Amino acid sequence: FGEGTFTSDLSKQMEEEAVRLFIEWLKN
Amino acid sequence: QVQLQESGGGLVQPGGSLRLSCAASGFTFSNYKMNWVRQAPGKGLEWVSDISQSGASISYTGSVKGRFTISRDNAKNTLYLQMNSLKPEDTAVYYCARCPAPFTRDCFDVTSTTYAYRGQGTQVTV
Amino acid sequence: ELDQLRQEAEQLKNQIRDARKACADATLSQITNNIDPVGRIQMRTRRTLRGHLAKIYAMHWGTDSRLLVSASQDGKLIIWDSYTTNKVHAIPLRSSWVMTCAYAPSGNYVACGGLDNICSIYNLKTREGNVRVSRELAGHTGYLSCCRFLDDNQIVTSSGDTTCALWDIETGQQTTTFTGHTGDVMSLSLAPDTRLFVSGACDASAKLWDVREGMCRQTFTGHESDINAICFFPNGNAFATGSDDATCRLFDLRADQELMTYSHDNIICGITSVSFSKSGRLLLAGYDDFNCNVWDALKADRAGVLAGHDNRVSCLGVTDDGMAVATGSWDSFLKIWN
Amino acid sequence: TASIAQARKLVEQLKMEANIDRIKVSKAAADLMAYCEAHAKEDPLLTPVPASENPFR
Amino acid sequence: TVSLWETVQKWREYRRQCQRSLTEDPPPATDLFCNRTFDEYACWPDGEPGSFVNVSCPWYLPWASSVPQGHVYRFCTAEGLWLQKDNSSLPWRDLSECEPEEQLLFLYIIYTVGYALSFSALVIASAILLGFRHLHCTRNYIHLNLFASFILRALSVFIKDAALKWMYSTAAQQHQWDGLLSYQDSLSCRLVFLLMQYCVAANYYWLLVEGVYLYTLLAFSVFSEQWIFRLYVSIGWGVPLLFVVPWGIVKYLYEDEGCWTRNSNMNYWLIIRLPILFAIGVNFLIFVRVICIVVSKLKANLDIKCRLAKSTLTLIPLLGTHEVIFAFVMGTLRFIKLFTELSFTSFQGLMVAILYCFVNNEVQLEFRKSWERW
Amino acid sequence: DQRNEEKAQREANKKIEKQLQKDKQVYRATHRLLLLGSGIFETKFQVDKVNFHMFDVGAQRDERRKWIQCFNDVTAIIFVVANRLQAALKLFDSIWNNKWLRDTSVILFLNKQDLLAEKIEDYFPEFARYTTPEDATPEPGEDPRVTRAKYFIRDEFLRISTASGDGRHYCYPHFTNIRRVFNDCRDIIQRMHLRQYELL
Repeated sequence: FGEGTFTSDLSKQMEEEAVRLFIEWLKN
Repeated sequence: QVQLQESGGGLVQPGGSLRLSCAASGFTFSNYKMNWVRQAPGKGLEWVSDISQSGASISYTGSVKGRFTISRDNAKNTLYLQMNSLKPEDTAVYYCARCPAPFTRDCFDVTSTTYAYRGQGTQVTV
Repeated sequence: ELDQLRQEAEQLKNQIRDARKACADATLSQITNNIDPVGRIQMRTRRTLRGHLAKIYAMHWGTDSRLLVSASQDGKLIIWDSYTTNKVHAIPLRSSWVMTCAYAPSGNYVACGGLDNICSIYNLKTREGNVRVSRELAGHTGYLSCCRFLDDNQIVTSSGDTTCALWDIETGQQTTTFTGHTGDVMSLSLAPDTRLFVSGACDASAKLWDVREGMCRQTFTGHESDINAICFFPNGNAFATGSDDATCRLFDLRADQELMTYSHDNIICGITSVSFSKSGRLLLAGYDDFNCNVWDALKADRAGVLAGHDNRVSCLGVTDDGMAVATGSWDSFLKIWN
Repeated sequence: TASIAQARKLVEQLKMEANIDRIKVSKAAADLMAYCEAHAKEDPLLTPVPASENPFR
Repeated sequence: TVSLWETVQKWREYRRQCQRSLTEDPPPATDLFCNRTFDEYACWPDGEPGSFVNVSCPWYLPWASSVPQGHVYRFCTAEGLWLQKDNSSLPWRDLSECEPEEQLLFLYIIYTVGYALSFSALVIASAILLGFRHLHCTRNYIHLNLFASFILRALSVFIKDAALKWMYSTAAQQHQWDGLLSYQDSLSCRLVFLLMQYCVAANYYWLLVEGVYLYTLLAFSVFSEQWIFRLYVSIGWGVPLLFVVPWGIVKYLYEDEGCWTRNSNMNYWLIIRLPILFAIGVNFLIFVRVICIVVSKLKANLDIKCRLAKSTLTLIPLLGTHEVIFAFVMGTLRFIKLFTELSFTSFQGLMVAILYCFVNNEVQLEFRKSWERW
Repeated sequence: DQRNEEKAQREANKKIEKQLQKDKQVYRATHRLLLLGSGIFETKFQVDKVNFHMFDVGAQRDERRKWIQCFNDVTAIIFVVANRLQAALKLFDSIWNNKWLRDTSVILFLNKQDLLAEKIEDYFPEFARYTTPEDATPEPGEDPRVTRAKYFIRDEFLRISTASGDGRHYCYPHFTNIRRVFNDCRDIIQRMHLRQYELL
């Protein structure tokens, strides 16, 4: 409705990619 | 000043034709709706017909509709009322009345109290 | 003898018309032709008085040129301080249908009247510390259109019964009745000497009355519709009328005829109010177009426009010092221009 | 008979206002022109006053 | 759905157990052992000479469920050193074993452009209603606060979303993870995710106040306009604060681990969701009753299609009733559904400023007046 | 000093403003009505706790073109109708088509239906091709002899009302009663509120 879900969905899809860089750098 | 003088009228047999003319002066004729009103003996002033500033919106009272014809010469500053098939109930003094204001679709001009923009009237006996 | 009397009445009107035509050698526009134009006049709304609830029919300036009274149809009579926009008095009326208001030229009383056929006098300066109905003047059989104080004890009122009356406020009786109009007298204006006054009515005619004797001096017929407004020239030898035929006209008392017509093709609305400037060079007129036009009195040119009201301009006045113009309107606001 | 009484009132008014003395329009108009020229300076609306002496400033 | 806060924390202990374990002496090798290597990613003990032993996926690693039993091959040289197979880098190993986007990139455009044009077209509309004193009415004051509520909702979207992007994406690229985590536990999370919540809630209650005022006008009853622009502002701005703040207290006393965007307990989201549903349920009833009046007035002036089409259309932006309409009038998660339930809300601020301003007969005519004076 | 007395001038204004707010409440909560058939009579009645203030002109001349402009911000004009009928037809034409009365609604009471039943065809020689409009409901138990005349008179007034779309005014014909004015003023105000929101 207010798309708080988009507010979370924007957070979520970002958070995973946020985690992506941390692990990928952590590999190197 | 605003002057309205009616001509025509008189005694006519039941039936026949009688044409009224209203000579107007003291104002721009083409800017006003013009009316015809009468006062039968023992009765108050009764509205008869009107014609707009151009001559398009013509109205009559029912009792004379189909018999009388109203027409204005805006160039000649004159009003007409062609009366056909005069009934004995048509005996009255016929007044040429001008609506109070120009460029207006509104008129208050049948008042028994002196209406300034009304004429003297002409007797019509049938 | 109706025919003979009408025949005589139409030989005197032509005699008067021929007499007026004899004295018309050169028009007013031909004489002021070689005069410097007034130029464009810019007046701005200096004050806006926002107290009234309903549409405003009348206002009247104080002689001090600072206080003014206004009448609105919500049943209120508000006295303003034009300098500070502060309300000095708020007078509730018995009848809400008020069409005129006057301010005594001493600051002591205000008058108002309307569809109740009564002119009510209100005492402002009393030790009781409140405004009460000093007098109720009854005797008109038609609504009160205008009223103007001559002094604290005399007031002249025009009515919708085609008559004007002079009252004695102490006794509450008509000292004199001025008859001769055939339509509703819509306005009146007092001469600077308060010995004469002109009134315009709903018969396209204006009449000059003698206050003391109670008789008509002159009749002025140049308009084509009902005269809504009238005002003397500051000199007192002339006056201007506004009518429903969308024209303002200037008449001369001594010449007994018309001098100038103030009209334009773009105005097809009636004039509700007229007033002169202090020198008489500008004629300010309110219109049904919601705007007030400023006219060069000697040139008939539109010097300027007061264009700040959202509804019909009903009243209009210039201070005695000529410093400001106040206009009222049906949008319930009073605006001061300078 | 009611119209007769009004007609007498109208005709008597017309007679008495037809005998007044009328000046020339040229003379009448020159006096209004002269009045405005003698009072031109004392007209805050014709000649705007300085904002120092304007109460509505 | 793993949060970067918990996985970063889960990492640092893993380093702490391993290094202390690496500190303790393991079983000795044959006088040469591959030195206990505590890499940023992997911690492993000493290796005996000539040992090619695969090492399992780390436990701190997020996708442990996906690969519960998987290993990364490692070689230990006989010299007690790492394998030097890689030329570019001294340590070499293979760890692949242990190892949409464009949907957002279009949506975000329309989500943020609408708020860019809703904000743009409402500051202009809000200036006209205040600029022209002839438009000062109790009805335009409800829109004046309604526009301010749409402006504050668009602003809180920019503040929150640009923050998240700068805090996470900008830091990610520049490795500012330590500073990034400082924001997560900071009070700036709480006060920015609570301002957004209030600005959203105060928007749905100014669409209610807009609806309740319109219903009060039609079915009219005693009302002091002085004392009913005090129960409209106290409900437009005061009531949303009356449940957003108690939601903020439970979100801080309890379940304040990761910023505030968890929704771990569904019963604690009802504090800010049920009152919002009340503001959407009621405006639907007012939308039904008002339309039941507009059709009533049009069944006395007697196509009812055209006249009632323009009323029903131009009433949804005012009351925000598309929330119920989209729910039932129209697989559930799809481009068409999200693209509708976002675009219309993002541009709702624009349309409200286009229907109840910029076309209003009072508002337009005022411009025509003012231009004529100009 | 000026400052000391300017405090009193600001205090006096403040007392007025507090009263002008109480006066504004009662003004907006009151429905004014011009009953058109002392110089004016006022009738006070209330329906469902709604105050109605009805004004009937008294000692006024029959020339209404000036004092009728005072009744443009009135809620409705109650027009009562009893060639008397054509005279009322021309007067309703004037009110409907007036520059200032083109936003004023007209509640129209076609009175004297009891005497109309007792007894028109001469004043209107078009009341011979007119038949009772079945779209409207007659009163049961009454022959169509008088309902044909009742609806003909109504259609003459509705011919005028429907011809002008110039203003925001509505005509409400009736047959003669206090509730009818209340119901019609309810519809007038709703139609005015629905027009501020562009719903009508």
